[PDB]
Order: sequence, then structure tokens, then C-alpha cells
Amino acid sequence: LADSKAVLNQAVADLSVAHSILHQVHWYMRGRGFMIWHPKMDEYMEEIDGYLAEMSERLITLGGAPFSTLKEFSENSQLKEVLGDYNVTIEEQLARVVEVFRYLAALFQKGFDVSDEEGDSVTNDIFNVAKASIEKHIWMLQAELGQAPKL
Amino acid sequence: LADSKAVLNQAVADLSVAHSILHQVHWYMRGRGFMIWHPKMDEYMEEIDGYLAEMSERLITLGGAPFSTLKEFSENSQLKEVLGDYNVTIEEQLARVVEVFRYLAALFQKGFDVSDEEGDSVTNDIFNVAKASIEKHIWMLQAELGQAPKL
Amino acid sequence: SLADSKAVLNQAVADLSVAHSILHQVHWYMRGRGFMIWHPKMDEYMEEIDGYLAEMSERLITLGGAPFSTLKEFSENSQLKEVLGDYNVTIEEQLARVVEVFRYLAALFQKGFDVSDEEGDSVTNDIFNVAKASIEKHIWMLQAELGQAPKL
Amino acid sequence: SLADSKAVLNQAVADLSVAHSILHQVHWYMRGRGFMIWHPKMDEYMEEIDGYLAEMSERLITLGGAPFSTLKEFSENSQLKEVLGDYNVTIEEQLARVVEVFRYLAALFQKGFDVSDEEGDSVTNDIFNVAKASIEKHIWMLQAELGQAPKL
Amino acid sequence: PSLADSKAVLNQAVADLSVAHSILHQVHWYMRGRGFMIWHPKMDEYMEEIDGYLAEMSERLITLGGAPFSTLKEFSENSQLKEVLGDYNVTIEEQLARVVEVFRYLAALFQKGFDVSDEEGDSVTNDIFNVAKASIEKHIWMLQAELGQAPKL
Amino acid sequence: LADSKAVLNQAVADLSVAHSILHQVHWYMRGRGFMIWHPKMDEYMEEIDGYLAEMSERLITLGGAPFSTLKEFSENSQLKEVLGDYNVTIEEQLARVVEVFRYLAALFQKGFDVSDEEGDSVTNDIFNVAKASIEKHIWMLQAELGQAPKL
Amino acid sequence: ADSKAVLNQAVADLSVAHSILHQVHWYMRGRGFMIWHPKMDEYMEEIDGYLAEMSERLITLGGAPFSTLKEFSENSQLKEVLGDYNVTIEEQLARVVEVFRYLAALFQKGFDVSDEEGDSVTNDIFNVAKASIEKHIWMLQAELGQAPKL
Amino acid sequence: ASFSPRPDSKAVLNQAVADLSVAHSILHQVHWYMRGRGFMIWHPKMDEYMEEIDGYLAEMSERLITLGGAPFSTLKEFSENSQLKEVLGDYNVTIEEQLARVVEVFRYLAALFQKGFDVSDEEGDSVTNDIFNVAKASIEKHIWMLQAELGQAPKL
Amino acid sequence: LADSKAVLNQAVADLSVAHSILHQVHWYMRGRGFMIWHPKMDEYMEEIDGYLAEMSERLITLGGAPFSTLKEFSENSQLKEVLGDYNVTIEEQLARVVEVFRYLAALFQKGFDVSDEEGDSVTNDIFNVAKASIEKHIWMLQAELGQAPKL
Amino acid sequence: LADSKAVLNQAVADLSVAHSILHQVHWYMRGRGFMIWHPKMDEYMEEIDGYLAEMSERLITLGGAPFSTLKEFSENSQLKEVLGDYNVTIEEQLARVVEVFRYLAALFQKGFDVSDEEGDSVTNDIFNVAKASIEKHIWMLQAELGQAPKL
Amino acid sequence: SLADSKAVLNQAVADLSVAHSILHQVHWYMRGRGFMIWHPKMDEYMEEIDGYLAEMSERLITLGGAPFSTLKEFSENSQLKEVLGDYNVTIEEQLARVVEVFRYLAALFQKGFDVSDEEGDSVTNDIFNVAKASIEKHIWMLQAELGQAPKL
Amino acid sequence: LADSKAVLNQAVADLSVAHSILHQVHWYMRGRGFMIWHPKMDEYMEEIDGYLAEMSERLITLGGAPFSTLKEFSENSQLKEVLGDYNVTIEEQLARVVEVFRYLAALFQKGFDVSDEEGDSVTNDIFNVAKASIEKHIWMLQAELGQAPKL
Ligand SMILES: [Ca+2]
Ligand SMILES: [Ca+2]
Ligand SMILES: [Ca+2]
Ligand SMILES: [Cl-]
Ligand SMILES: [Cl-]
Repeated sequence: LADSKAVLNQAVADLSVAHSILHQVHWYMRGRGFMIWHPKMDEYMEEIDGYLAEMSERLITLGGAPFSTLKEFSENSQLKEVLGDYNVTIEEQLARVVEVFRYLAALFQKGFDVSDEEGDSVTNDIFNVAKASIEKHIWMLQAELGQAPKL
Repeated sequence: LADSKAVLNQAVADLSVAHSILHQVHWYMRGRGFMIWHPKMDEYMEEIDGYLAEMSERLITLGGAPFSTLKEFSENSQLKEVLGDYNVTIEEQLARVVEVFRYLAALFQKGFDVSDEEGDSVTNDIFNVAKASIEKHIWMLQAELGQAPKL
Repeated sequence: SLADSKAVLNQAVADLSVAHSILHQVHWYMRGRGFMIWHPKMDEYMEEIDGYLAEMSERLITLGGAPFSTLKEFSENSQLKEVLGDYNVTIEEQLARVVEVFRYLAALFQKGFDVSDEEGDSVTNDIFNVAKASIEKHIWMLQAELGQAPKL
Repeated sequence: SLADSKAVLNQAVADLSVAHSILHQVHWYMRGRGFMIWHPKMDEYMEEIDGYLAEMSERLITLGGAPFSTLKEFSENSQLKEVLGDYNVTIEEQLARVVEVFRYLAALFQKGFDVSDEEGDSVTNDIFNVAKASIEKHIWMLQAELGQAPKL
Repeated sequence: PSLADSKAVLNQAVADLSVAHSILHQVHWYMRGRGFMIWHPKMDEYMEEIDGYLAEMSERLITLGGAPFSTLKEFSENSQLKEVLGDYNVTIEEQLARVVEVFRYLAALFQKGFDVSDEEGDSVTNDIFNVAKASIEKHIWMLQAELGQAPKL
Repeated sequence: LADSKAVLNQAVADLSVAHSILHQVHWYMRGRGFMIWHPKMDEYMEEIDGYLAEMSERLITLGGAPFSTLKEFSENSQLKEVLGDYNVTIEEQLARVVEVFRYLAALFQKGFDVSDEEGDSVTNDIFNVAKASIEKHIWMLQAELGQAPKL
Repeated sequence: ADSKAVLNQAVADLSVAHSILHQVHWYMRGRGFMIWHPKMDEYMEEIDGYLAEMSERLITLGGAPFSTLKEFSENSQLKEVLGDYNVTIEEQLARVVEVFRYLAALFQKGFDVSDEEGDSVTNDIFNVAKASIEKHIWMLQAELGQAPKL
Repeated sequence: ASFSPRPDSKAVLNQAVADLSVAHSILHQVHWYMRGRGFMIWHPKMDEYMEEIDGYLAEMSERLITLGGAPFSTLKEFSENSQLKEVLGDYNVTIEEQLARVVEVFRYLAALFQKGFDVSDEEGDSVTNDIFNVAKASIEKHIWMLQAELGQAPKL
Repeated sequence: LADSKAVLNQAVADLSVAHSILHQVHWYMRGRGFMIWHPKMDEYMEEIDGYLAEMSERLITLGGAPFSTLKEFSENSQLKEVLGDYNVTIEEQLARVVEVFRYLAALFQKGFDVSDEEGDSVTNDIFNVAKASIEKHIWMLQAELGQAPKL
Repeated sequence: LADSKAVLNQAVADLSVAHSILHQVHWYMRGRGFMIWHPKMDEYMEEIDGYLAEMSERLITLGGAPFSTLKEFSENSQLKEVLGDYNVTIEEQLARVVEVFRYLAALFQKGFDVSDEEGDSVTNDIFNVAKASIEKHIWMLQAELGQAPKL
Repeated sequence: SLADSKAVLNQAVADLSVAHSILHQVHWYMRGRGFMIWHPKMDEYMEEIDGYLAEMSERLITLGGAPFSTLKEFSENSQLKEVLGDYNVTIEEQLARVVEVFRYLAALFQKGFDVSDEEGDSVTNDIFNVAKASIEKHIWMLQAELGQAPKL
Repeated sequence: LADSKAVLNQAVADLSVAHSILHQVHWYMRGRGFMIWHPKMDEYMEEIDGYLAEMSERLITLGGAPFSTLKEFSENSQLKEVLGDYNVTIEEQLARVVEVFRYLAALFQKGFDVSDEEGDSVTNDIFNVAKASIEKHIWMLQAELGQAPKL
């Protein structure tokens, strides 16, 4: 992951698995707070989809070839998936979302660094904008869980 | 179409009493979650009013005569009302709404079946659409309570 | 100190609930020339009555009262009288029924205005004033359709 | 399998085309008290009829059929009869004409439902059910304006 | 070339539309009878449309170097429309027929405005009058139809 | 002006003449600030029309008979009109609008007081709301003119 | 009398034009379908708008609009044919051009007749319709690689 | 070059300018420092409350200016003339305590608006009287809802 | 796929793979018509996400457990994925979309039939509504390709 | 036909230079009134662009060939441009806009006359509508400058 | 260590809070020709200042900081000085005061840009860049009203 | 900031000529695809006008003096214009747009570099955002032509 194209493709894989994890959280959620957090997962999925559009389009624009099959996403992503379980508590589900978002914020920092080293300023801006928004979500999720952001 | 007319009128009575119960829950709600659930009861009331419109209008269209006094609603409905009470817990209020919705979904199954037996496809569809949404709400309310829909 | 304002707000909860029921009967059983305009107009009036019901019930809860909240309580405490629906009522008779209900509500709202003013409950007083204003405007328009002066 | 479903979709293409023309005649030639309500109301009904024409023609094409698509085909295949426009028709005679058209359409839509309910094309079946529901609701309202029961 | 007559007819329209607006307001306020609920707000739509022609025609007069009438005295004195005291006892049919008469007058005035501006070569003014006449004549057809009558332009 | 009906009808006349004066200011305006103040007169005319609607409708509702001819407006209004003149400065035009608004605010105080005495609380509120807005405009116009409101 | 006759001619011809456009919309296949199929809907809505304007003006003038499919079909100068899927996009768009050239010519006739009669309201309705139809002719022709050739 | 002279309807309007400015600051503190279950509904609710407070500040400051007054218009003036007390922000506060703080601020404001209602009524300034009445109505509705979240009766 | 729950879960897997395939077509598209069909794939992706929401939520509501990992989607779907290739023509890409949509319409017919025999009229309607819309897309794509729908 | 096409093409050149002049006025404006008049130039530019669209499209429709290079616009326009200068007063700027608009209104009268002579009624209407609005702007600009329109 | 980025964000919280107060003073005490344009313009500028306050305070919280959140803290930490309101200030003087505040904010935002670039806090860096761009554009417009170049 | 100012003014000239070229393509377009690409040129012109506003305003803000005559735009732009020609193929028109956009993207990279060198971070962002969008359009135009972006 030492060129802009490679880190954008890593993000295509990781955002695709993150979307799948968010969807599991949305579907399997139970507990007090469901009525606010279940639809919130749809907002986060739309957010992730937007990152995926910006980063995939930029990769194509640069002459790359985005991963575009579930096998590629699953094999390249560093995120791990588990079977859905309704008995996970809402506190646990929100903590899972924070863990996913911390990973994405770290990936986006890597993308920011790789693109800055290569002078790809457009790609650098894409990762900076996505990092800003995801870190704001981490502050809010952590605040609901009674915690500091701990970036 | 005597039985289709009869089940549409039963729904007019039951939806009228359901709306009154939801209004009670809206007004008397106290406890953590109030700010989400108090306005949610307004959304459920608006939806119940929409079914009351659809079903009353269809009954009139079929040559029936809708119940249209409080006495007729209360005496024909199988839902029981009790005095308002601020000390019902918020989770008990949600379970009250689940009980009302389980009753409505069962009524709408009966309506679906009666209208099918009398060949009244328009009435059958009104009950089918209403049942779908009420069952979806039962899932969400049960999820907030940490439980399965049990439908 | 505000027992009477609370009592008149709860009277309004009952009467607005029965008024809504009567308006619904008019909406459903209406037949006659003018149906196409007055049938949906009843829906507009029902939505407005629901608005006053929200304002007045919320104010009652806010003052530490307990709104009537069952159909039996509305029926027993309202001063309005319901009758079985009948398609043979003329559309002019239906509109006159609405005027009668509205004249009662305007009178109830004046009572609420006076009681709340006596007790110094200026917020409740304004709720009854705004509601009375609009109901009276409706009485003018309904009466005008019926070829009459408002007769307030 | 699909023959009856396609045939009734095409019948509906012809009948809806002629119904649209009849409603346009009513819209244009209308005179009398109620004009200002009922003249624009015919535009609303015409837009609804055009909506069903789009749904039904599109499903027919989708199923491999070929919609009627000339005025001659519409006129020859429709069971509705058109007459010269006449400004002397009374407004209640115009509304009765619309009710007659709508009763025919509701019966056609019931036929469409009947050939597609188990047998035939399930998507066609939903289209005809939604259309029948709305037309029957209009028959109630038109009949109510005329002081009558729906008499379905 | 002199646009004195295009200016004069625009100003005549300023006065007449002002008085027409007042008559329509009277109809709106004093209306009683079956049909009130559709025709009372309809008079508001008509007032708004009359106000729009007032804006178009006054602005064009000003643009042409004219001086619009701008006092009630000037409107009342220069208008050819006559006003009567408001009366709640006028039937809906009579009120609609009064509006028809006002509108036939306006359509006639706008035809005069069309002809004068055409003769003076003022094509912008000409178009303003043409567009206003078209809509007023459409309303006359609709009002007359409510009254069970042909437009009879 | 004896009673609520009478003061409402006085306002019908005075608002009608005020609208005419505002229209004159709108049409005849010339000078720096035209592009702000010419459309502002349209806003003020629309506000005036709104009070005319509220007050006329209330008068009809009370069983009165609104003035409804130009002769009645002109004869009963206390406002005086003069011929339009392009040579009036914009600051004189705005001062003329202030004068009209001070008159209306004073009339609406009279309407407030008469209706209060008669126990006509609905009419009372109409006059109070209208006075509030007109006085706010007097502040703003006076400020443009470099002066205190001086109510 | 002549303005009324040409308005009614337009009622018939616009009715048939609408039917032809609908045939084009329904039977369309070929590359370009996804842009041109919904474009026919826009043209149909525009044609219905002219039909409203022209029929209402005719009624307003004391005329009696054609108001039956048989009257439209018999009085229109446009010819309809059975619908067929085996028509290329270029032939479909050329059909639309032919119908629009006809309408633009009819609207010019309406303009001339109304001008002669001094019916300026009717004159303007024909002028506005002709302007828009001619703009569509340019675009359709351009898609076909052609000049407008009015 | 002196402090605003200590002073009627103008005086209570200016008191409200100071108190609303401090109430806004306290709501903003609650918004920023909020943690605990309920954050996702109450954090944005504070923004709605701040916008509402800003609305009253506009109504009341504009009325004061219209009456020939001179609103407080510096942070020193708001802080020193307000009866509300601010404390340093702290993340360790529970949702229940945060909402209780908002209730206390709103009870104070409703009491101030009753005083403004009473003064303006005595003076015959009916426009000012209505501004205070409308603001009081909405604040008291919020007190009911906040209290209901806390399981409490409104106690108004 | 013997009960409604099983066919709804099959749809969860197949819609998830169909979404991935549509995303590939969106990204790798080249040829005349790109400017209209590239954004059309976004519309189809949103349509598929809509089907997925209706069907997953109904499965949860019925007491089932949706597939919710990429491994589950890949393994259970009958749709096959291939590596992205820019050197596929737009005609080939649209034909690929038609193939996917024919499969989904056939799945929705299976779901319609299973739910119909169970008397699960709500689930039956979800499949019928999705059938109707996807088959309308097949008509349009085929028409662009110069062909009959050939359902 | 030839003369209408020639006047429409003249308008394409003149509107292009007028747009450039108005942009200069927008950019170099300084003085009291900037905050009203700077954005007003944008409204005027948008309106000029609208006439450029109408007149160029009509020219193409008639079989003509619009000027479509800056060289053609500058060489064929009758309007003269000068270097931008911040030192111009607001009132001098507005006067420059009035001069441009007077020229455009005269050109549109010529276009109206020529198209009327040729019987090109569609072209005639385009010039008439454009002239009407430009003359209304001349009234308002002149009013701001304390003057009559002086058409 | 993001000590310096946190510190400059908190400096902005204080300074934006005082700037909002100064703009509110200008809005309230404004008199003179141009009032009708510049009085509401101050509301737009206040809304903009409040937007930057939200962006910068939220970023500070997200980074683990603790925003100033009392009026005493804002006043004591801000570098901007407030004076008592005065109706007798001319429009030109009021606008010049706003320019001076905005020049200060732009310089603060350049400091925040610099500090955050040095510390590698690219998200904070972008927040200050976007705010500086807009404030500088306002300086151009205000100076242009005042007959002057921006003189950044 | 002399060189940041100069590159902004270069962009004012270049964007003005690019808008003229895009207008020519819009007007003279003939061939299959006209109906999608003709209005597309309007979107691209509106976007170019947006950059012209951002860049000109920034130049004014920095104390510069934007080019503001057609002569200055033509003299300073490096884009060459030719006479309009209806017989250019539609695919050649799209390739002409790609050539103009490759030039603009190179100009914007130069603007990014010069402003970064001079420490003008605001101007730097303006150029980065504009370059990102133009590069995205090059991908899409190239894809229509069946080819890679080839940045
Ligand atoms: Ca950005
Ligand atoms: Ca409790
Ligand atoms: Ca060619
Ligand atoms: Cl509880
Ligand atoms: Cl070509």
C-alpha cells in the first residue's frame, strides 16, 4: 500500500466489508436505543457508500481497476466478519461500529500519507475529507457510550 | 359482501380505540426514551388514522354504514381501555403498544381472509398493506425491548 | 391556584374528541351537491380540531393535570351529543350541524379564556383565544355558504 | 398462459383511450352550477386515466404484446360509445355520464383481475386491483355529489 | 414617435384595474350563498391576477416616461367602472355576473390598449395588453359556464 | 370610533389608503437606495394587505359591513393623499412611509383599547400583532434615516 | 370563423399527433431508447398543453371543439399506421420530424388566419407553439446528423 | 465612560438579553460536554433549544431597541448582569444531571418571562407582554418534556 | 427454498451479489451510451438496495436471520462473479445486467409462489412488487439492445 | 431568412461583449451600494446569457451559423471594451450599464423590425420579450441614478 | 502531540464567541443609509461565525480537548476588545469595525493553519483553510463597499 | 503572491476561452448522441463559469486585477479557437472537449504548484477542487469514447 492507487483499492475492499458489517449491526440490533440507532446505521451506510464512490471513481480516473467482486473485497479487506447474532447488546453493537470506524480512520490516514508522499493532492483531499467525517462519528458514538473519542 | 362490510366496520371500531390508546401512551409517557417514543406515538396515530380512512371509505363505497359515534367504537372494539396513568413504565407502555398492534395484525388477517372468501380483492389489499406495516412496527418495538417479534 | 384552568382544558379535551367524531360522521355520511368541496373540508376541520386537542392536552399535562384519554371519558364528559350516522341527512343539514358544534366550541373557548384570565394563566388564555378566533372565522364561512350572517 | 391477461390489457388500452376522450368532452362542454369544481376535476380524472394507460400499455409490451396505438384501433375495440359534444347537457347529466364510464371501467378492471389472479400475470393483477379501487372510490364520491348511494 | 396614446391607455388601465380590484374585494367580502367556499377564494385569485396586470402596466407606463395615477381620487375619477355599496343580499349568480361585466369591460379596454399601442408601434405594450386580454377572456368563459351560459364575447 | 366594529372599519379605510400611498412611493421613487426600497414597498404593501384581510374578515365575522368602495375608503380615512411626483427625494419618501406607519400604529393602539374595553379578545389580538410589526418597521425605517424610533 | 376553424383543425391534428408519438414511445427499440423513449413523453405532454390552449380558446370564442376519436381521426391531415417494433431509431425520429413539420406548418396557417381576422390572442397561441415545435425539429434533425431545414 | 446605569418593560427586556445570552452559553456547554446514553437524541436537541433561545433574544432585543432602549451587547455585560451562574465545562456529568441543568435554566427563564409579562401588563405595553407570554409558553412545554424524560412530573 | 423465510434469505444473498455485479458494470463501463448507462446503474443499485431492505426486514419480522457477511452472500448466491474488465462493450455489459435481472425475476416468482401457498400475503406482495419493477427494467434494457423483453 | 439571421448573429456578438462588460463592472465595483449592485450584475449576466441561448438557438434553427469564437464576438460587436479600473464610482458603473442596455434595446428593436419585415414571427417575439425586460432594467437603473428612463 | 492545534482551536472558540458578540452589537446599534442591507447582512455573518464555531469546537472535542464554554472564558482568552454599544457610530465606522474583526480572524485562521500543518493535523488544517477563504472574501466585499482595496 | 495572482489570471483567460469552445461544441453538434451531449455542454459551461467566479474573486481579493475584456482573454489564453463547423463528428466534438479539459487540468496543476510554492493555501484549494472535477469528466468522456482516462 505504497501508492495512491493501491491505497484507494484497499479502501474499496475495506469500505465494502465495513458496509456489510454496518448492515449486520442494522439488522440484528436489539436493546434500548434501537429506535434511534437502527436508522442511524442507514445514515452510516450511506456515508460509507459515498466514500466508496469518491475513492473508486478516483481510482478509475487514475488508471486503476477497482476490486469489484465479493471475493476480492473479503480477501483484501483487513476487517473480519462474524455470523449475525441477535443477542449482542446495543452497547456491544455500537462498540463494534466504533472499532470499524477506528480502522477506517487509520486507513484514511495511511491514504492521506501515501498520497501526500507522491504529490497526488486530489486523492490526498479525498482521504482528508473522509477522515474528518468518520472521526466526528467516532466522537459521537463514543459519547453515547459514555467515553472520550480516544482517537 | 356482508362479512367484508362487517370486518371493515370492526376495523373502524378497533382502529378508533387503538388511536385512543396510542394517544394515552403519548400523553402519559414518562421515563428514559420519552423524547424518541413520545413523538413516535404521533407517527403511529397518523398511520392508524390513514387505515381508518382507507377502511371507512371502502365500507362506504361498498354500500355499508360506518360506526361513527364513540359508543359504537367502544362497544364493538375488542380492545379494552383503562384510565391514564403516568406511572406505567416506559417499557410497559411500549409493550402495551405491541399488544394493540398484535391485535390489529390479527384483525387484519381476519379481514384478509373474509374479503378473500367473498372475492373482494380491493378490501383484501387494504388489509394486506396495513398488516405489513403493523408487523414491521412489532419487530422494531420488540427489538427495542431486546426481544424477537414473535410473529 | 389553577384548578379551574385545568378543568376547562380537560373539558375541551373531551369536547374536541367528540367534535372530531361528529365531523367524521359528517365527512362519511355526506350526500348532496357540494360534496366534492365539503367532504375534504371536513378533513381540514378535523385536522384543526386535532391541533387544538394537542395544544390543550399538552398544556394540561404541563400544568400537572391528567387528560381524559379513553372514549368513555370523552363521551361522558363532553356536552356534545352524538347520534347514529344517516345518509339521508341533507348536505345543508350536515353543514348546519357543523356550525352548531363550532358555536359550542367557540363558547367553550370563551369560557376557557375567562377562567384562565381569572386565574392569571396567560399561556392557557392565549391558547383559547387563538382557537376561538379560527373557529369563529369558520362559522362565518359556513354560515355564508348557508346564505346567512355569522350570528355570533 | 398469458393470452387472456394480454387481451384484457389491450382492451383497457382501447377503453382508457376512449374514456379519456369522453372525459375531455365533459371537461370542455360543461356548463352549470358546479362548473368551477367539476371542470378541473375532469383534468384530475384524465391524468389518472393516462396513468393507467401507461401502466397497462407498458406491462403489455413487457409481456411480449403489442398495444393498440391508433385512434381507429381504440375506437373499434372499445366498448364505450362516443357522441357529439353538446353544451346543453346539464351538469348532473355530465356527472352521470362520468359515473357510467367509471362503472364500465371498474367492470373491465374486475375482468382484468379475474383473468390474472392465479391463472395469468400476477403483476397485471395488481395493476388492475389498484385501478379498480380508485375508480370505485370515485364512483362513491360522484354518486354522493348526486345524492345517491354508490350502487356498485 | 409619440407614445402619448399608449401612455394614456396604460394609465386608464391603472385606474380601471384599481377600481376592478375594489369591486372584486367587495364580492369576496359580501359573498353569501351556495358556492361561497369555492368562489370566495377564487376572488382572491382574481385580485392577485388584476394586481399583476396593474404592476405590468404601471411599470411600463413609468418606463415610457409617464406618470401613473396614484391616488384613490384619481382612480375613482378616471375609471369608467362604477362602484355600489356592499350588500350581503346579492346572490352568488348576481355576484358572478357582476364580475363578468367588470371582466368584459377590462377585455374591451385591453383590446383598445392593443390597438393604440399597435398603431404607435409600441410592441412591448401591445404584448402586455394581449396577454392580459387572453386570460381575462378565459375567465369570462369559465364564469359564464358556471352561470350556464356561453362566453358571448 | 365607538366600538370594535367601528375601529375595524376605520382600519379597512386607512389600510386601503395606506396601500395606495405605498404604491405611489413604489412607483415614483428615484434616488440612491431605489434598488432596496422600491421592492421593500412591495413587502410593505403585502403586509398591509394581510392586515386588511385579518381586520375585514373579523369585521364580517362580527356581523359588520366593511367599507368596500374607493369613495368610502377615501372619505373615511384620516390619511391624505397627494399627486405623485418623481422629484421627491428618497429620504422624503421614507419619511412619508414613517408618518403613515406612525398613524397606523396609533390607530391599532386605539383598536386594541376599544376591543379590550368591549371584551373582544380576538379583535384585541389582531390589533396587537399588527401594531408589533408596524412598530418594528418604524424602527428600521428610522434607523435607515439615521434616527431613533421615537415611538 | 376562420380562426375558429383552424383552432379546431389543430384540436384534431394535435390529438392524432399525440397518438403517433405514443406509438413511437411504445414501439421503440434500438440504441437511443433510454433517451428517446422518455423524450416522447415530454413531447406528448407539450402537445397536450397546446391541445388545452387551443381547445379552450375555441370554446372561449364560441366554438365547439371536436371531442370524439372519430372526429379527430377524420378531420386530421395526419395518417396513422399499425404499430410495429421493427422500426429503427432513425426512422422513428424521422417520423416525429414529419409530424412536427406538419404541426409547424399548421401553426403558421393559424398565425396567418388569426392575423388577418385580427384575433391577436389566438395569433399568439399559434406563434408560441410554432416556436417550440421548430426548436424540437432542430434537435431531432441534429441527432440525425441533419440541418433543421425549416 | 461608565458602566450602564442600573435602572420597567425596558429593564426586564434588557435583563432577558443578558439572561438569554448566558442561557445560550450554558446550553452550548451542555451540547459540547455531553456524554452518556441518550447523547444522540439530546446533543442535537440542545441545538434546537439554542436556536429557540436565539429567537427570543432577537424578539426581545429588537423590541427594546424599538422602545428607545439600548441592549446589553458585550460579553462582560451579559455575564455580569445575568442572574444565571456558569461553571467550567466537565465531561464527567451524567445525562440526568445535564438535563436537570437545562431544566433549572428553563425554570429561571420562565420565571423571568412571567416577571416581564407582569411588568409590561402594568405599564400597558401589550406588544412586549405578548413577546413574554409566547416565550414562556414554549419554555414551559420544554420543561414538561425534559422532566418527562427524567420520569418526573413537570412541577410548574 | 421451501418456505418464505428461505426464499427471502436467498434473495438477501442474490441481491447482495447482484449489487456487486451492477457496481462492476458501473465502474468498468466503456462505450457509446456510457453517459446515460453509467448513472442508470446507480439507479438500479438503489432499486436493488430497496428490494434488499424490504426482503431482509420481512425475514427478520418473520423470525428469521438474514445472511449478513460477504462469505454467506457469495456461498449462497446462485449468481457468479468474474474479475472486472474495461474491454467489455456497453452492449455486453447491458446484456450482463439483463441476465442478472432475469435471474432475480425468476427468484421473485419462486418467492411469490412459496409465500402464496403459505398464505403469507405480505411476503407475496413484496415479491410481486419487486417482480413488476425488475421486469419493467428488463423491457427497457432489452429495448435499448434492439430486442423484445423475452420474459 | 437572411436579415433575421444577420440580426440574431449580431445579437450573439453584442450579448457576448455585453456579458463581458457586465462582468468587468461586477468585478471592479467599489463604493457605497456595492453590496446591492455587485450581485445585481450577476442577475443581469444570467439574463443576458438567457437571451444569448434564445437567439443563438433560433439562428441555428433557421439554418444559420452563430459566431462562436471570442475573435468573432469582439470583431462583430458594436460595443467597445476598455481595461478594468477600480477607480470608477458606483454611479459611473451604473451609467455604463445603462449605456450598454440602451444599445441592446435598440438592437432588439432593429431585430423586431427586420423579423417583422420578413414575416418571422417567432424571431420577432424573442426580440420583443428581450426588449421589454432590458427597458424595465433601464428604468430601474436610471431611477437609482435619480433620473427618468429617457428611452 | 496535538497540543498546539488544540490550543489554537480553543483560541478560535473564544475569539469567534467575542466576534459574534461584536457583530450582534453592530446589527443592533446600526443607524444610517444602508441600514436595510447591512443590518440583515450582520445576521448572515453571525450565522457564518457560528458555523465556524461549531466546526472548530467539535474538532477540538474530537481531538480530546475541552472547549472554553463560559462567557468569562471567552472574554478572558479572546484577543478582541468589546466596547459599549453606541447608536451614534456611522455606518462606515461600523463596517470598518467589522473589517478589523475579520482581519483578526483571518490572521488567527492562518495561525491555526500553520500550527496544524506543523503538527500533521490535516483535518484541522482544512477547517482553518476553508474559514480563512470565506472571511477573506468578506473582507474584499466590505472594503469594496467602503471604496477600498482588500489590503489583505 | 505575484505568481499565484498571475496563474489565477491565466485561469480567468483560459476559462473564458474554454467556455467559448464548449459553447461552440454545444451549438454545432450533430450526430447520434446529440440529445445527451448537447445539454451536457451546458452543465460543463456552468461548471467552468463557477471556476471563473472562484478564481476571479480570489484574484480580486489578493489585490489583483482580473482580465475583463475579450481581447485580454484571447491574447492571454493558450487555447486556440477555430470557426464553428457542423460537420465535425460527434465523437470528434467529445475529443475536442477532452483536449480542452486536459489543458485545464494541467493549468490547474500548475496553479496548485505555484500557490503551494507561495504559501497561498486558499488559492491552492481552489485549484485542487477544480482539477479533481475536470479529471473526473476526462474519465467519463474517455469512457464514452471507449478508452481509458490516460491522465
Ligand atoms: Ca473541501
Ligand atoms: Ca416512572
Ligand atoms: Ca456529420
Ligand atoms: Cl420507566
Ligand atoms: Cl457523427
